[PDB]
Amino acid sequence: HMYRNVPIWAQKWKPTIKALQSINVKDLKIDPSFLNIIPDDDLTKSVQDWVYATIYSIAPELRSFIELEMKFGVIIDAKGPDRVNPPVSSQCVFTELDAHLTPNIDASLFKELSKYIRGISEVTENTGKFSIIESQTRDSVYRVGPRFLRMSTDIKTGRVGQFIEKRHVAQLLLYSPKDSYDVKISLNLELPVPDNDPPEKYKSQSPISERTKDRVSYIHNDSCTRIDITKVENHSETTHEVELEINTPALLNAFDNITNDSKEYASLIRTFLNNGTIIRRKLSSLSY
Amino acid sequence: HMYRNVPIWAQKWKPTIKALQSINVKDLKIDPSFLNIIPDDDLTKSVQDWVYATIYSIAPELRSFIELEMKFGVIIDAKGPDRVNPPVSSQCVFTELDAHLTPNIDASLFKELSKYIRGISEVTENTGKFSIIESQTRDSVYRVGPRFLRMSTDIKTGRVGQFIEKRHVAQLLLYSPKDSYDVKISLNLELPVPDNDPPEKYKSQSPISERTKDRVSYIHNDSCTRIDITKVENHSETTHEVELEINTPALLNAFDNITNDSKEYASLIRTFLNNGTIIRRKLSSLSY
Ligand SMILES: [Mn+2]
Ligand SMILES: [Mn+2]
Repeated sequence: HMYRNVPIWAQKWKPTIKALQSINVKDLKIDPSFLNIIPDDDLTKSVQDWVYATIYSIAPELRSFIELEMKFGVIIDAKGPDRVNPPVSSQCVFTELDAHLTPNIDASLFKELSKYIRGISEVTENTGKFSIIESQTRDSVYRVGPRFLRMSTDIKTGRVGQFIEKRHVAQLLLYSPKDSYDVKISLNLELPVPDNDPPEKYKSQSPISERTKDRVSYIHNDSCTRIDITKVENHSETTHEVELEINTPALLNAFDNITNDSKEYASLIRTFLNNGTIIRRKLSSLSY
Repeated sequence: HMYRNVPIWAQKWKPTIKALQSINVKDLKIDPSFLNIIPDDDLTKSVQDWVYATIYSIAPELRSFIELEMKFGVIIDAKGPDRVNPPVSSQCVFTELDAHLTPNIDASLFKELSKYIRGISEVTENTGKFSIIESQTRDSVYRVGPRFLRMSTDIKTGRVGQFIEKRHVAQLLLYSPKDSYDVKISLNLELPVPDNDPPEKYKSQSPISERTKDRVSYIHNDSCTRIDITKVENHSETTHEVELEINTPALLNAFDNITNDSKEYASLIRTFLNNGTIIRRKLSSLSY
């Protein structure tokens, strides 16, 4: 899995992702199971299998450009304008052809969640636990033939900080009927544009889409997660975006150690879902 | 909640069920989340909320007769003969008007899981942990006016060991689309018949349904669970019935301590769910 890439429909080893063992946590008053293991719940094994399939798909030489992110919105299907409404009542992977999710929560919950995360970062108990970056960028997209190169300019210093071809490799919709928002898990590739310099061919022609991004990012290094809260202006339609990002280097690293020590990858994935749940449930609790 | 009962649509205090805390388990290489807790998944929460609401709806003096169990089958809906197939791919609470499950699995899978569990009970590591109970009983159902009384005779000594009215209070269906069988959770009451003795009124008249039950019981006391493996002759259609049950006493006891210490209840339901998932995943790995 570390030196080769194999399309999902052709993959055959699924090295086993171990369940947590009844560890050293207060000799429990009750055994967790008759095997004394905690089985992963389905949805977590689903994520653990999808991420693994999808990284394995991609060429090794491309995996450092990976971005695994979770974003909130509402799932909408091909026929109706409203939130889907399958006959289920706890969060699941959602798989209907042409179901889609546009990253976008209500402004007031958006302001309310940002206050809450600030608040948590500002607790004296967590003064060394988050790192906050504020950042305001204009993202201009140039079509070439055709492929789209995303140029990111920041506003506070006209510097041209990021020039990529962003590719969406895969996505999983998690229909979350107990919550006011569903989530989209996206596996993207941020491909670095080569020598074709940002300034010399593009800072003279007309982008086909420009997006201003006002963001605060909370990075929680001990859970390898970064929360991004962003107002984006679609040059002008506005969206409120809430995204959790898992750290690519530690994800890469744990994915290369799957066969020898499955626990690292299985805990990273659990941790990412754990965070996205806090989020999701806090959004719903402000909705009431 | 311990001295009163309120109908599910009228309830208002849902006492918080605490999320596991990152306890003394191997100073983890990764934080569980940015709050240092593990949020319960949505399925486990759901079952948490439904078992609580449903207990609470029952009168205190009836609570000790509660039977809370899981069973294995396929969920069929009102329109068609096959397994439902809503657009979802991980296990979730399913809620469709008139979808039902009949407890029944394939008999070789049955024979293969019951060799699986007896093998685990016979492992040297678990020599003190299971208790096995074989029983053969014939269950006869007398209608009175109208109510259904269930009289159980065992076959190896014609004694009339159990006379009761079984009432189904509630149920929840867990649509399991990664597994070969889905699962029903049933919260029933086993009301013992008053002085109207079994012998003197009914051991003379015509039962409306009679069921022979060949059963093995594996009782795993430290995870407070009992597995029942039962062949049943429907006097004669045969069905193979795999049911797991949480211990009533321990359940009532954690229920009564929910406001003071949530952990006891949270732990028991998780344990229940973990043993379930163990059997359901064992079944599925035998169908392949
Ligand atoms: Mn991102
Ligand atoms: Mn039972």
